[PDB]
Amino acid sequence: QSQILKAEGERQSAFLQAEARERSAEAEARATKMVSEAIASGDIQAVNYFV
Amino acid sequence: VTRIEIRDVRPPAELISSMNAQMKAERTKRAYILEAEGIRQAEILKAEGEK
Repeated sequence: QSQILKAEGERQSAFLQAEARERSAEAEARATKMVSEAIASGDIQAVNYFV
Repeated sequence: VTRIEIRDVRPPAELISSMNAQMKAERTKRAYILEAEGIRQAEILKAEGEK
């Protein structure tokens, strides 16, 4: 019984982590679009300077 | 006509311990099982808490 209860715990944790993963992917997509536009407008030497 | 009776059958002191060890051992079994049941329920409850 103890093992079954534990396993249910990890199942619920996995569901919550999946939701968080989708949100983080959304944020990464928005960031990619914005920085892509900024780079495509002006130049590339500035990014090298920052790095 | 007697119906010959034995009024009493005494073993010595050494044999009495061996004879009543049987019933002492039969008593320990109940206690062991009850302790096992207690452990089982405690573990189930703690598992729920952890979940």
